Amino acid sequence: QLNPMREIKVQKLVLNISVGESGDRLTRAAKVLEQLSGQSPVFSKARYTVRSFGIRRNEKIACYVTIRGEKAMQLLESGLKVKEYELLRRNFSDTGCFGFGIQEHIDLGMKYDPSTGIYGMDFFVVLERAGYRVSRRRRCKARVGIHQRVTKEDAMKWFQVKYE
Amino acid sequence: AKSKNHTAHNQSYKAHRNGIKKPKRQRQASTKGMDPKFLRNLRYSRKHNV
Amino acid sequence: GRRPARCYRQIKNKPYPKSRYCRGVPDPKIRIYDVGMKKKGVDEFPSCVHLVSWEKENVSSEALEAARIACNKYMTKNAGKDAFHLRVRVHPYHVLRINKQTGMRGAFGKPLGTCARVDIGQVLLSVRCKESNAVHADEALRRAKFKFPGRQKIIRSRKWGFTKFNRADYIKYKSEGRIVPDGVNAKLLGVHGPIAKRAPGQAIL
Amino acid sequence: QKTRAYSKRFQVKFKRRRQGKTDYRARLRLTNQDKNKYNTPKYRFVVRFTNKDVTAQIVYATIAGDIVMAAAYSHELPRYGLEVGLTNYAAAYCTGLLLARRVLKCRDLDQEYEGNVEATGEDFSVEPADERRPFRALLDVGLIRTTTGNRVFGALKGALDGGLDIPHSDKRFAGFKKDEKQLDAEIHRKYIYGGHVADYMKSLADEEPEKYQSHFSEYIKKGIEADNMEALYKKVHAAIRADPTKRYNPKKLTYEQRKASLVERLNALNSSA
Amino acid sequence: PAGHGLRSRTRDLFARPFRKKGYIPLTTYLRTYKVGEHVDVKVNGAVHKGMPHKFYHGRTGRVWNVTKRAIGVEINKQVGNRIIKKRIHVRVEHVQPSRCNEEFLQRKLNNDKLKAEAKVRGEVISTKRQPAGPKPGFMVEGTTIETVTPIPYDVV
RNA sequence: UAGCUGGAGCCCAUUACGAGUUCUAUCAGGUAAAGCCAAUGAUUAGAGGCAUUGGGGACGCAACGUCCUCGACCUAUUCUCAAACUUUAAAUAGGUAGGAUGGCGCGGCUGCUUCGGUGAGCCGUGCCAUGGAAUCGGGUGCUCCAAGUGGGCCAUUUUUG
RNA sequence: UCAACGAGAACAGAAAUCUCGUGUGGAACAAAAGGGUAAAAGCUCGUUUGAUUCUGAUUUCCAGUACGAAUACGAACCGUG
RNA sequence: GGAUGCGAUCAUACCAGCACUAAGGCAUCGGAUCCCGUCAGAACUCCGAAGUUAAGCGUGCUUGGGCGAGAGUAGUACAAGGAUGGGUGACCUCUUGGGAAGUCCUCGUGUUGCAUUCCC
RNA sequence: AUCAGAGUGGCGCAGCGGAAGCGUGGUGGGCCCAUAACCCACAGGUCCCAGGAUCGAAACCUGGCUCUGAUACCA
Ligand SMILES: [Mg+2]
Ligand SMILES: [Mg+2]
Ligand SMILES: [Mg+2]
Ligand SMILES: [Mg+2]
Ligand SMILES: [Mg+2]
Ligand SMILES: [Mg+2]
Ligand SMILES: [Mg+2]
Ligand SMILES: [Mg+2]
Ligand SMILES: [Mg+2]
Ligand SMILES: [Mg+2]
Ligand SMILES: [Mg+2]
Ligand SMILES: [Mg+2]
Ligand SMILES: [Mg+2]
Ligand SMILES: [Mg+2]
Ligand SMILES: [Mg+2]
Ligand SMILES: [Mg+2]
Repeated sequence: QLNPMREIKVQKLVLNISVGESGDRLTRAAKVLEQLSGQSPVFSKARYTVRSFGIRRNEKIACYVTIRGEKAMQLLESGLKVKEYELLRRNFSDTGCFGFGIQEHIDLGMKYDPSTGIYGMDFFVVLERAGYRVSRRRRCKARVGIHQRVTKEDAMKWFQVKYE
Repeated sequence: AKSKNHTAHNQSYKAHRNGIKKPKRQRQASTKGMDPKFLRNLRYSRKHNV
Repeated sequence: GRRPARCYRQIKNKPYPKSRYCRGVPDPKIRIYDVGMKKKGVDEFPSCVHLVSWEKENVSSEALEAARIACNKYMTKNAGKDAFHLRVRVHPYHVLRINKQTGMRGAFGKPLGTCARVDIGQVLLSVRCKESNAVHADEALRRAKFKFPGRQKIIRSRKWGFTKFNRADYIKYKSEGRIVPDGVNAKLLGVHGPIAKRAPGQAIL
Repeated sequence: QKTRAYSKRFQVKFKRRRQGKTDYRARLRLTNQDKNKYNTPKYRFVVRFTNKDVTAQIVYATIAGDIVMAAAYSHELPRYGLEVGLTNYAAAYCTGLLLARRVLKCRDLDQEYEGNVEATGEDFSVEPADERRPFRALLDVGLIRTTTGNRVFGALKGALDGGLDIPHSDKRFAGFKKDEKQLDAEIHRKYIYGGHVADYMKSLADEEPEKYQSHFSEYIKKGIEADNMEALYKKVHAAIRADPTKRYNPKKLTYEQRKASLVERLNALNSSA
Repeated sequence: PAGHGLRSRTRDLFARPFRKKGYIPLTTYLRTYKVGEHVDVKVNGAVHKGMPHKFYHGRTGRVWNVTKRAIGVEINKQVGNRIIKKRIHVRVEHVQPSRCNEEFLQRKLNNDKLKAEAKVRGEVISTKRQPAGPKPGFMVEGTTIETVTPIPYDVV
């Protein structure tokens, strides 16, 4: 249906960086995402203590922060400008979302005002049609109907006719 | 020779020959162990009858 | 080395099957339960005949494999490897024990072998063949019944091979096309399921 | 997409949980009476907020189902004078005041328990003083989070001022200084008199007059400028304490037409292709 | 003690019935117990407070004490050559009202109205159930009669 | 030491109160069976599809492709099973009730309880209650003192090594 | 809300971190095995010490003794909400 | 014929795929000054009505899964009691009674309490 | 027949969950005319086979295998 309630819109960009290390390495991995987001990030501890990766259990090995709103759009357009407004026709996930990964400094911001190196990073955006609170609220939560679950074909049909 | 013995043989026969003694049904069944909050009140109420 | 099988004949103890508790069990003698062409569909072999035990015992794994080989050598030499399907219908799941100075201090024993618990009128072997050649299979079952401890009948089945179908009723369903051949067995079509899942010519009330 | 064994071994939760409207852990602990009182229900002050109403009910439980004895909705306040913004903190205050007055009048002790005639920010305990103890009800928030400043606790203060005896503490009334661990009487006064809305009406009207118009449409066209909340809630308090009182869905098609359609689909498929 | 704990041998005794696991319906909390009423003790697996020992499951007794959250049940235990009136406390989760006496109470009031009515009219009545007795004789109108015979043995 | 037994009795009694029993009513079970075309586990043999690539031949100038292959996998099946598996679930036995120790009315107490004569219980008083299924019968009903015994064996059924 | 599965995202692969979907428990609950638990009895977070005092009562073993353990009230003092 | 709130019974109520809905109500929804909350006004909290029934909620459909009932399985399996009954034995029979369960076939897919409020 | 003990580099053996070594042996240089010897470097292992718990296993528990050492007496 062409109903003016069924529009796609970003729910959130999640900016994660899998460093698998700690110390000043990951503190700078954090402050860089601070510069990008404007909001304080949260450290993602490890599990499974896989040795061949050189990670201990319950050690902070990643740093992510969730950005949503106009700030999310403003940073997502630069993230796509990295990929020159073209993805691989497979980055899109079956449910509602797509992602890709970049290297930091092709974003906006002078590099060593914090003296932090290039950090690669996986943008991951989740698309939604207005009305997912019926799947996210606390009282009377249920599934959202197929007719207003974004899926792949709508993700492409959102990516290519508009916003590029 | 096996020093350990244990049977329920003959046990019902001994039980039932002086009967299965039921204790006498009593008017004014006993109040021992009932809720003392209730028992205090009942004792006061019997105290102040006319 | 093994004991005589008469010592384990009566069913006297509750089943002791291999499990998280019965460990150390040896592997059984029989390791194959279908011999012949186990691949032909229902319609090649309509003739079915059953070697049916008549008394409760523990036909051991060795006994019941000796039966398959004693029926199979005969049946393959005479009717060729082109015209019979053997299936033993019994599985050695019961585990036997043995207790071999010491008296019966700690008399529970380590397992000895494996045997299968049969029933009154429990089919024990079955073979399926074409009616022209059913004599070889029947007499082969007779040549096998001297490999089992108890006494057995050899009964021709009223069913179509290894199917749950009477002969006339199965062939009638084949006529009206209300039956699907799945291979060794068969399926009715019925009044249940969604219309879409059915073949165009295979939808029935 | 779910297997037969899943469907067959599934156990369905209680319907008021498959619909996700009731917390049974809370409900058992609320309605479980001491067994040595033998019938006396624990009446629950159940306050709920929809997106445009404030339901308030004094209800008690019975095997056949809960039985209401007094209902108060915020959408019936237009009867009393409050027409707009009937889902704010003061609106739930007035809903609680209304429900308390209606319960007290129905149980015939309103004259002996009047509470505060005038609303006060300071937390209120009423005296059971003489021969007739106040009606006692238990707050039943529901599924919501019990945070400071909640409209549930606005309704709570409404009922407490209306004269009910409700188990309460002053640790979640609006204006609780979570650092100093005490209320502010003036701040709670402001909140129960709709001041927290009035200051924001001024906040938009100071230098954001477009969002002000697009945000408070009903206030504007009912002509309530920000300084006219105080006496408006005064008079609604007075009014409340003065008068506390065909086929559009398809039928289930029956057996006859069900298999009438079934034979048609069957002939369609088997004849076709 | 002496070889068995309280909840020995209760693999299938204390388990919930199939698909009746989880929430406890509120009627089990609303049913009120008055001293003298007959309650049947059947344990609930989930509520581990106030459980009776595994013997008292599936028995009936008169209440003797009603407290907050707890019922004093009173049932007869046969040990040796005598009966002990064991007086135990169980939570309401584990007991239900007994319907042994529902029909007796109903027949109580039914008998009383009939004896009052008989007192009003000719003052003779017999308020007793007699067990199923001989049936009286009667005629049967001859219908189509189905002849049945023993069947020949089919070895199939 | 409890049990089983004797002796001394005493208490009452055919009104009642009971019963190694049945009937009516109503609870509780997880054994026999049964089940795997239900979960856990064990397990035989094929049919049809399918992989975002489990691996190979051939085309793959090329892949965001396949024809065979052992086969994962999925689907509907299928032969056989379980004391320490179970949805279902017997028979036999188990518990409780079948009135005079009941019910109702009236006015009194409560230091409990309720928003409250609202309950819960009791107390005094007055009324009713054809004996409230069948059958049978005096009772350990109450108490005391105490003997011996505390090595068992056989049988039918269930049953462990 | 778990285990697991499905589709996904630089380095990143069978396995590191993140997102969404399904998820009757296929996880977790110190340990043995059984039972039980899903807006919890599990995971994280706040606050705490009812792991307190006085003596009785009951259940389990039982001779209907003790001990251990548990359960239900009572009279105090408190924790949390 | 509805809806909301609190619910009772907790699958005939669930699960999967779909088509549809008058007023009202629910809901979606706008915003983030305030109380409040988080990495994130997504959640929660507060304030509010511009729009939309797109979703949820509700109704209905499917030779649907599941579930409930019924016939049937079957007087079969089993099992209390009896036999100086049969049998070498395993087992079985008769006598006095009790009597199951899967597969298969047919039907069904909620009932309802209290307070308020909407219809045409 | 029971009960212990030990299975680790090519051989004999050290090892206390973050986790592998000792001598010697082997591989490549160096000294010598050449081989030792000596000097300097290099590479090691299915931690007996199969499971589980455990942040974390070769160690911890258990099942299976092979060797060795004990105890098998009164008649
Ligand atoms: Mg002895
Ligand atoms: Mg809560
Ligand atoms: Mg002891
Ligand atoms: Mg004992
Ligand atoms: Mg002892
Ligand atoms: Mg059970
Ligand atoms: Mg058992
Ligand atoms: Mg003695
Ligand atoms: Mg069985
Ligand atoms: Mg069954
Ligand atoms: Mg199975
Ligand atoms: Mg009975
Ligand atoms: Mg909780
Ligand atoms: Mg004791
Ligand atoms: Mg060299
Ligand atoms: Mg040299």
